[PDB]
Amino acid sequence: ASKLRAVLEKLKLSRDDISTAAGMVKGVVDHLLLRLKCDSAFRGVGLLNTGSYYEHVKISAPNEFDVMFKLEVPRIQLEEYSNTRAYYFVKFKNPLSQFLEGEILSASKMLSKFRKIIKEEINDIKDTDVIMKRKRGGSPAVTLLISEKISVDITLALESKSSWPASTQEGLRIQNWLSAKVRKQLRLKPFYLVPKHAKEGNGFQEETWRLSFSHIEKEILNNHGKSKTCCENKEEKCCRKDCLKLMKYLLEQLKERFKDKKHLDKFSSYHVKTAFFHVCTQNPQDSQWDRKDLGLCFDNCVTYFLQCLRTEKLENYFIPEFNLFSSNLIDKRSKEFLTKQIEYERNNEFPVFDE
Ligand SMILES: Cc1oncc1/C(O)=C(\C#N)C(=O)Nc1ncc(S(C)(=O)=O)c(-c2cccc(F)c2)n1
Ligand SMILES: Nc1ncnc2c1ncn2[C@@H]1O[C@H](COP(=O)(O)OP(=O)(O)OP(=O)(O)O)[C@@H](O)[C@H]1O
Ligand SMILES: [Mg+2]
Ligand SMILES: [Mg+2]
Ligand SMILES: [Zn+2]
Repeated sequence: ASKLRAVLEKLKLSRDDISTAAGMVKGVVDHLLLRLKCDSAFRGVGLLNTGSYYEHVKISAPNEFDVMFKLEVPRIQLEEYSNTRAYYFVKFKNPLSQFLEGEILSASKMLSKFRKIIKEEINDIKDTDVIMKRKRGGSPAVTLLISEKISVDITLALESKSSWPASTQEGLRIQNWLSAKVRKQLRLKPFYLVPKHAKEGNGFQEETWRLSFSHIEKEILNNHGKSKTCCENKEEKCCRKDCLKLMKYLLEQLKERFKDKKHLDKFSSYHVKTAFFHVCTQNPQDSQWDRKDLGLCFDNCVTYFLQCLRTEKLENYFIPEFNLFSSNLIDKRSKEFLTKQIEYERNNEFPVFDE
């Protein structure tokens, strides 16, 4: 109650920091898109603004932005990699011919050239401080740092206007919440492939791409009620986004405190975002998200997330047979360790939230 409202107040973004950040990001991004379009392989590239900033669920500071540089590949032919449900080979039924490795459009080759053109172009921005960060972790994105403060993740994304792959057939269970008619409209939209590679033993299948529905996630978060006027009037202010912000802060704070020995490195904000969409499906009515039930609604989010950890099950919201919490990705010790830390916080009314 009083305690969670105080935390939400602290996580609010300053209008002044938003104004300055948005100006700086949009200028660097609009420039790189202009420049990339001069390469014959990237002529049709377009921008999509995605992730927590554009979903209005970014917490603490506007210091991390996400953008997709999307490219329509017509006549695209997909082959699921090794029953992974989320990872695919891309084949054709000319423009990208330089990135072919046999019949296969190589994600690694396309990503290397994308990164190379961006790296060359930022070095000829003279008006503004822009560096590229080192290639770190499993991200499909190239990461920039603007004026030593603002991180920008830019992912290449192939756009397919074809029907979503079969692995999404039982995904996006929004019928009871956002309606069947909305599920149908959303599935008529394109889907994206980003250069995140399937695991292969010690290594990776450097050719493979992964499905992305970041654009659908944004549409859902910014149009998130059963009521079309959800959060447009002081009588319909739900706590859905407040719950997701508090879950993000719970995870960020535990990861910071356990930095000494880094037990929580496999966990990411996308784990709490996925878990949150599942609680939305379970609790489809706006009356299950009344501002006056914030503490209960937060508890619903914490308890589902604890069940996900204990059961080692957290389905991708779009691809049900893709388990983000399988032992292939996160070891059992790491899940039991996060379970123990979140139980403690739940049992002591979230001391990690004091200061
Ligand atoms: C940029 C951008 O714009 N739209 C989407 C988009 C975007 O990042 C993705 C898309 N589509 C995407 O898939 N990112 C992603 N995927 C896997 C992973 S991990 C934890 O490695 O498995 C990560 C990731 C890696 C390190 C830190 C971190 F915080 C996240 N990031
Ligand atoms: N493992 C993943 N699988 C699928 N999509 C992912 C994955 N990780 C990130 N994404 C997509 O990329 C977007 C940007 O990811 P990022 O890590 O920046 O998180 P975010 O949602 O922006 O939240 P924050 O940046 O505040 O932690 C996500 O919102 C999601 O659409
Ligand atoms: Mg982000
Ligand atoms: Mg990011
Ligand atoms: Zn609302």
